[PDB]
Amino acid sequence: VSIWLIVFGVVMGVIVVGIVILIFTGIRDR
Amino acid sequence: VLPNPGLDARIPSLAELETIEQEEASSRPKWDNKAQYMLTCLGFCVGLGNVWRFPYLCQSHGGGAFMIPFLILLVLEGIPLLYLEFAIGQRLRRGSLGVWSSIHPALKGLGLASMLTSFMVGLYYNTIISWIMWYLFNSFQEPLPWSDCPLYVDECARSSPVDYFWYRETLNISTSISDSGSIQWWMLLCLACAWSVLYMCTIRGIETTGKAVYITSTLPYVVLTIFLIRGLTLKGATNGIVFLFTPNVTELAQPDTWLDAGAQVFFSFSLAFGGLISFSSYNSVHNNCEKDSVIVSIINGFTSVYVAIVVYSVIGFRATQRYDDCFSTNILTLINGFDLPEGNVTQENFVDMQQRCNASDPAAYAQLVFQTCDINAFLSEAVEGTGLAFIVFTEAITKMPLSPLWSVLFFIMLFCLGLSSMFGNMEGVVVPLQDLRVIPPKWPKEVLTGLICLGTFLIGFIFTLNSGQYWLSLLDSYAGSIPLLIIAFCEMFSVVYVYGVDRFNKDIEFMIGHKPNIFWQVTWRVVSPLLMLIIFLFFFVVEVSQELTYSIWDPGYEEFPKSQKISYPNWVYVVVVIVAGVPSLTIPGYAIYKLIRNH
Ligand SMILES: *[C@@H]1O[C@H](CO)[C@@H](O[C@@H]2O[C@H](CO)[C@@H](O)[C@H](O)[C@H]2NC(C)=O)[C@H](O)[C@H]1NC(C)=O
Ligand SMILES: *[C@@H]1O[C@H](CO)[C@@H](O)[C@H](O)[C@H]1NC(C)=O
Repeated sequence: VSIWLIVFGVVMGVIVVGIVILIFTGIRDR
Repeated sequence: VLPNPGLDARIPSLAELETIEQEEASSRPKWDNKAQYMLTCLGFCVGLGNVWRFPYLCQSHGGGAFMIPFLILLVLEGIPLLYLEFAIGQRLRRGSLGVWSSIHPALKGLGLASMLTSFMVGLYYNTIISWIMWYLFNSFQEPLPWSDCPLYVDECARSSPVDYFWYRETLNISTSISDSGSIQWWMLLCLACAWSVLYMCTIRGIETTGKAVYITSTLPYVVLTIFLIRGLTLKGATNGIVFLFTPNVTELAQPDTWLDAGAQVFFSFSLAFGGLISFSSYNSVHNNCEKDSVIVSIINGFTSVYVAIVVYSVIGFRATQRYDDCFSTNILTLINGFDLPEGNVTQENFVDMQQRCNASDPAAYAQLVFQTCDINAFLSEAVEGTGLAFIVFTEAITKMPLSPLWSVLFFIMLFCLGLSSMFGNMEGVVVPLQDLRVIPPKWPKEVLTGLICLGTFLIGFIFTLNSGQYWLSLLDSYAGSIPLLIIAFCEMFSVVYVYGVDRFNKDIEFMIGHKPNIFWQVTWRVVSPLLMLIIFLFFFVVEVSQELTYSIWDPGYEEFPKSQKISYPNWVYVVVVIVAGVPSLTIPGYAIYKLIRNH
């Protein structure tokens, strides 16, 4: 399954989760 | 000294700096610790340069002798300019475009160039990080994918699997810059991942990076250490170290030595980018920036050589392997030729046994073919740039037990180095924009950060083309040349002859409760300006002494293994003017526009 691709997927998942919460805190500033 | 009036108004007063920090608590960011500032500045200086540029120059330019110039310009210009950059940012309470515009309005070109230079360097450093994390994802296979030949490709059969995994499996490289093709999807995927990881770390700003910088500046040192204690157990490691520090005193008497030694101090210190100025402007007004510039330069001089010890330990092990393997092949040739008992012929008695065999059977011996085996030749096969990581270090790792582990640790380290450098370059592009108020003051800074990330991502599609490695070797060759030095010469000039070093040293007196020693004054007046000029004159004595010739891969034609090299098309001088003249002619260009808008 081209492990590299599986590693790409998991890494992207972590990054997207991180940026999502980051932008969330961006709107969560009250 | 130069008569600029109204300058006083452009800058805040020294009496008003005691009250400005209790009101810039809101509407300006602040470091959480001093460690968070020092680690973000060490991270900006330290990068893949000192991994595959500094160690190569340290040997190619007189070995031990090259250290003399490196340190010379390091203390004559590196430290002096660094101090000037930290102090001017902490005093005038703005980033790079802010500082130069205030020193004098026509100095706006300085910020524009610094912003243009940070955009072009960060554009190609994020393609290199794209490639690093492609090799990190492929590091989860017991037989690493650059370990064996694809069943066997004639191209791959020639040279080695590693040389095949980089130019074909990873690059799908063409044979010319005139040959562009299709976006390599996996390469684009990795480019996406690189820009995405950068946004998460720089989305908010120095605050978000402040957390990431720690690990991106810590992990590298831990891993670099783990590598030294492993490197020095691999046989032949010392051969490489000794090789790095053999002094060729004749290479000191060359105009090409002191230019590279000069250009290395400037890129290694992240000077003339502006990010450093922005980082310093967030400290307290009474922060000691004289002690900070000495500590950061001391760590940069020690890291530079410390990484060169780790690199040449691997070069020495890899060459000791090659040499031994070739010698073994030569021995097997003789034993197979004369049916000699195995173990009878040895590396020590091979020559005499060779003579005895030739004496016994000259005809048979004549048929026998023996390869040339010189450790020095293998030692002098070290590649400069990405080749050292993807072609040399990747192959030495496959000949090491726990191979995948070592590969993984090696790629997370390069990732961390590159990412810390990216924090600096991003700081250099975002802060000037806000100075221009480009972003609607409505849209949060995160919006601007994403815009910058997504805009630089779309331009980075040029390096995912089949010819994308030829573009990157050209941009890289003309991204840190004269422009960086030019910007650095005018920052020095503008603080000393336009804003006056008198105010500078006085402002220094106000912040560190004392004025700088004669050293700083002298360097900022003659030592730095004069020395930089001779580096500027060397450029048109060496760049003119060279030609626009770039190496190509070309699986077929000539000798595949041989590094086939071709010239550049006539339209490339348009690209070199864009990557050289543009970031060096906005400094006069804006200064001619502003002097004829008033008149
Ligand atoms: C350092 O390296 C240079 C380059 O190899 C040496 O210069 C050579 O000197 C010999 C002897 O005079 C000449 O035959 C070569 O033609 C020279 N090569 C070049 C490229 O000029 C130099 O002698 C070396 N010296 C030290 C101190 O190691
Ligand atoms: C890129 O890869 C494709 C196959 O996916 C191949 O047809 C093409 O020739 C390659 N281009 C270069 C220049 O290597």
